[PDB]
Amino acid sequence: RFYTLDTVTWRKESRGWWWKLPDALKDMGLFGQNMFYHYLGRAGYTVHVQCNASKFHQGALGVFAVPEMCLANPGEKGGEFKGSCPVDYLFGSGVLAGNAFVYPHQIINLRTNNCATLVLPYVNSLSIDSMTKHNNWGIAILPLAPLDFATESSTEIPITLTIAPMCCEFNGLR
Amino acid sequence: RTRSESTVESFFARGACVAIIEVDNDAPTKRASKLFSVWKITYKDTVQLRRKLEFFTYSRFDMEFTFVVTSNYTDANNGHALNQVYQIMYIPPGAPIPGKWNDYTWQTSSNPSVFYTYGAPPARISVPYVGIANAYSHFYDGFASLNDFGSLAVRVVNDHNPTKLTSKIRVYMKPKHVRVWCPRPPRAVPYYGPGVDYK
Amino acid sequence: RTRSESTVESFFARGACVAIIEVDNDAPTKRASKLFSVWKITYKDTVQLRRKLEFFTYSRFDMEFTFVVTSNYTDANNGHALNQVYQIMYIPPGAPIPGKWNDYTWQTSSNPSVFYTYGAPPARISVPYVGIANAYSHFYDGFASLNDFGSLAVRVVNDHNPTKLTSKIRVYMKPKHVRVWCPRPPRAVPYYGPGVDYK
Amino acid sequence: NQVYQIMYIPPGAPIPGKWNDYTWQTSSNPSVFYTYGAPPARISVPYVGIANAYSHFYDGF
Amino acid sequence: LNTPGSNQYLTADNYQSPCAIPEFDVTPPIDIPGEVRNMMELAEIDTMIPLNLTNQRKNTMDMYRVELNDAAHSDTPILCLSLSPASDPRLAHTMLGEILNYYTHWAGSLKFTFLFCGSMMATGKLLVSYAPPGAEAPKSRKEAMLGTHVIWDIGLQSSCTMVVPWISNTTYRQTIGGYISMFYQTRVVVPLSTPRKMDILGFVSACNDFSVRLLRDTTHISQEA
Amino acid sequence: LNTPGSNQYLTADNYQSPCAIPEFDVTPPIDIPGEVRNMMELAEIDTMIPLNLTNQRKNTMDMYRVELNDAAHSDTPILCLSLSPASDPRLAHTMLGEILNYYTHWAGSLKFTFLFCGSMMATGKLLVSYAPPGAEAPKSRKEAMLGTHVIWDIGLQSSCTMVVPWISNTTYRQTIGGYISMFYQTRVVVPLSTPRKMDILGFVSACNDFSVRLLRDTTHISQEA
Repeated sequence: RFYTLDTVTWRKESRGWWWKLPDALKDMGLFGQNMFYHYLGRAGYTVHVQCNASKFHQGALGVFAVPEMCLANPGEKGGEFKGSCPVDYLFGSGVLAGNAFVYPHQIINLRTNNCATLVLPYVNSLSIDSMTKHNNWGIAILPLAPLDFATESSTEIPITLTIAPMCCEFNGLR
Repeated sequence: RTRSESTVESFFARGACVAIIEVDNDAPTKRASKLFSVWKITYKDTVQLRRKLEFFTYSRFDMEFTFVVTSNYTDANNGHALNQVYQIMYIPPGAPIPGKWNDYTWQTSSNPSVFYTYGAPPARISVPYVGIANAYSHFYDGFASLNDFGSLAVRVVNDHNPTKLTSKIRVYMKPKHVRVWCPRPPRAVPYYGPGVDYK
Repeated sequence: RTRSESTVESFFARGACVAIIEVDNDAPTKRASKLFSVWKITYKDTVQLRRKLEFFTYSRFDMEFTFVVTSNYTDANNGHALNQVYQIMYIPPGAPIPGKWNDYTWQTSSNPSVFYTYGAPPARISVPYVGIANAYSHFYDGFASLNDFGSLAVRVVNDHNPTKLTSKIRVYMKPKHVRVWCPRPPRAVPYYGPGVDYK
Repeated sequence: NQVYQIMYIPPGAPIPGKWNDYTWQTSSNPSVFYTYGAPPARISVPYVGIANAYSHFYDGF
Repeated sequence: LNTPGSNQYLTADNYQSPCAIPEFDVTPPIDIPGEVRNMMELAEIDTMIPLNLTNQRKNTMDMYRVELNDAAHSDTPILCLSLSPASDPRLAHTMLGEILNYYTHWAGSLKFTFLFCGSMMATGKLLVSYAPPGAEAPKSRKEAMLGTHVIWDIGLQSSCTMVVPWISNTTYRQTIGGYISMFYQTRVVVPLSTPRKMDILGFVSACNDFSVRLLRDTTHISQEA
Repeated sequence: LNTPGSNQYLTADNYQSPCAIPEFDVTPPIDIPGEVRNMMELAEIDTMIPLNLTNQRKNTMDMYRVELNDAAHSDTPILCLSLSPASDPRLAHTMLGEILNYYTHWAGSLKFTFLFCGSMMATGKLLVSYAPPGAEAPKSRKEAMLGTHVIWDIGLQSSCTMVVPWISNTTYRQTIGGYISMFYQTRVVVPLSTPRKMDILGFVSACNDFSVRLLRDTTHISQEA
């Protein structure tokens, strides 16, 4: 099934948001219960990002799938980047944001599309590993372009993140 | 794409100095007379190799170690000394680390060791993949940067000599059969510590 | 079962130091000036090899001996000495044991011997199965722990030199073609003597 | 016994200025270590030119 | 040029050596019973577990058994075993533990066999539960019932064999994985004047899939320095 | 006779070495996603260009974009790029620049992709011109029109991709080749209250014919002496 996280709001001063997997799904119903009840597990992820923006809204969003997104565990809500709490242009690892495109990524340009999809295969140094104390994948959404809108209405654009597990395997029931 | 000299093997399999080991023989006189130092094998001591390896998340490679030993007479007029013999022992991961010159760890019951004679061609050993996982993990987000790799210890096995000698061992590590996975962007800030902290 | 690194050959065929031999050259001055010591080849001097062999009752293996010689100048300002030559002789079981430096046993009429030159690569010899029975007996209940194995003797064959030199010979024994029979439980108490006595 | 380090600097690489500088780490510069008394060191350098052939004469800028 | 590995003795070296006694009449081998090819032969042999390690029952014969009938007993684990053969003192001294002490890493399943030694007329039931790795050992009969468990009957059946599967993220784990605990089920019932102090014995052995790598030295008996 | 190359360690040497741990149970590899054979894989990946390097817009997020609608604008190059990926600061920090920093020589074509992020209702035209090597970058719209150029329409089309061909007398040139400049064509027209401060993004990547030789050391992060 598809599990929808809490909706974040895009502002004109937002520095970006980041999430960790399967950390964000630890309390997401059946999948969270299974990952909590088993010592070892393996499952892929399908990431869908929806931007509820009108035709008069400006800006771009950069969704990056970073394996082993080490930062120099909020859960469902994740965290936000810091302008000067990881640094947005340093990508949380002292690396210029321009080179962050090496990871699998999608670009959400409000003038062309309002949604994007990503396929995240299982990535780890082991065939099977614990689903609780290890973060297999990380989702980072960055404001590649500042948010702007007509001086008519609205101030915050809602952003919906939906993650659906796939190829789920579980062993070591406890 | 295509073309040689740009492959992963060509990019990574290059010899470079990674460690310097200081050893003594006898007659401390006024110094601590360190007979061994022991060095944990890691790629964090060289910025170039560290940056090359940080380009990817998971990697597999074999390590070839070359040891160059240069001896020096501390006093020019101590007298001719007998030819020095050096013992270089590879400590596998999980094995005890030597703490004394004449402890049980130097008996080479299960620790590979090579004896080098001064004037001979430099010693060379090959260490295969000694990792516990299926690939070395340069990044780990959870509760793996210390990817084992064992350690190296060098000591002097010569008898008690009145003369004072100091020897320096240069360790060169050349990766072999390098395979990489999950490309990562290059580091853009100077390194501070063994982690990913930035200032 | 199955899988490598757990076989009998892998378990037993590992190099380890089993004996240290002290030799002199000339000029006793105030010491006994031991020119030879002679060592009976046995596995009771090393606890690890002894414990490994005690796991079984009967065993067959060939012994590979590696000798590492390190010389030392007792006085730092005696002067440069000529390069030392060492004679390592293997004494087969039942052969007389040398008692003097210049006795008849050192003529190598039937005792295998190897001459080692200082600075050369360490000497290496191979001793095949020299047992009298069909297999070595680690236990014997009746009226066989001394399974022959011969003995090793090392001496200095250099002429009379005024300078004083001391050399240490490290003997490494690596069993080869190891076959075992009649498994036995591991030893649970510290060893006291060459028998099976416990306290 | 003396040990000598002979390092080949490829074209375009920095020239060493100090005994213990970074250029002597042999990160990408080929190097050979020679021990006194050993047979003389020998290395082979292939064609390292930028053009298709070495130019002994050049009339221009 | 003198480089490491040239003209130097290596511990893990392998070349041909000169023969000290060429053309020696080596005694031909004979078919001695008990020939063994691999060290894993010893790990698959059943070994009595020292189980009840106590201050009275240490370095003696009473430690190998646990009395199975008290007056009013309890709803607490009578005995608990940890799945760490190279670390648990109850399993370090066994044959499997001694074998594992020589190897840093290990893999494969394990086999535990329990048999009780009493009268044929004794009747009762026992609960044997296996705790998955990362889970605390049960402190009560209900907690043991909540997980994987079997019912052992005291009667015609006198032995119970359980196999612990290989559950680890890595292929091999260090010799530095769950719990096995037993609980009373209903009671132990004996007829007229039948002894009410029968005893049980535990055995541990390795399975056919057992394997080890990276041979190391042993801890027991070390004086050389 | 002692000669160089004999009994001496060579940095670019290649022979067989003695095995420190013979018969070691090496863990078999697994199909880890993202296997890469050659370093040229990273050079073909699009990388955002730091474009507008300014004192306010340095080491930050605003540098990656250039505002595309001023009040009265100008007939001057809004942005200019030099075909020196290993020398231009706007391209040295990109993935292609980092890859080229490790190699003295380089060859092959280059790919530049430009996309602007604004409203769907914004309409306009832009002029993108490529200056041949050895020619000064145009200082006006007419000068850009005199050379190779394309017309980029602001509207349904939102991305423009241009490929710079390999133009060099030698097979490989040192990492120590023309200019790319953009010009306003007519104007930027927006409807009622539509934001007039939309932004553009630039990307640079290598083509399939890219190749490098004579690997060297990198300049970034050097403290060892």
